[PDB]
Amino acid sequence: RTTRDDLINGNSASCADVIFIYARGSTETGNLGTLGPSIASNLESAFGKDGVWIQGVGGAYRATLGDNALPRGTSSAAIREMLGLFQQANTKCPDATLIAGGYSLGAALAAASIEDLDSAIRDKIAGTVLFGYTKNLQNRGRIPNYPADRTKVFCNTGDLVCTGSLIVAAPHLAYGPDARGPAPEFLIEKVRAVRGS
Repeated sequence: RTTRDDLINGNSASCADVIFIYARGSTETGNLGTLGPSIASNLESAFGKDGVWIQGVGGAYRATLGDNALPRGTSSAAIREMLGLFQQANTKCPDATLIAGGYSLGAALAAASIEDLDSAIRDKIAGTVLFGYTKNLQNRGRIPNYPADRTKVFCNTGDLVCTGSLIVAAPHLAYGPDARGPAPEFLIEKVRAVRGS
């Protein structure tokens, strides 16, 4: 449900094939928030409970509304926190394909992490999905240093955070359908395109 720590809790001797690291939006609970469980259930259907570890970014990521105003749209302490989960993934389970996602502040956190990540771990992320990406206009729909074909951005018409603002309007809260169909679909498809472990 809203907290999943499958990578922290997982046994290295029994590595899943796919690890999803997800960062939640502002003020959301647990470490998955309102969209993370939906995507998680569908990935579990595609690969089985033991084929996929779902890991949310917790620890120092507080998902404080105010940090959207910071230079990268998130605190440096949250970037260090997600960066460390990508590095735990790569060390615990080197053969696993990674996938990532984020909503609102977590889409800006997912883009800032991936931009700073070591290239050999970044290249292991077969697909990333961003919902209501606060840096969409600034970054022209891309995550820096990361292929356009592996990125999918869900930005609703009228979601002001997609169009250079930080005003939260109603379309910003309307990504439940996407998290239920299109986004797991894109992720399962990018993972099957390269394969698993």
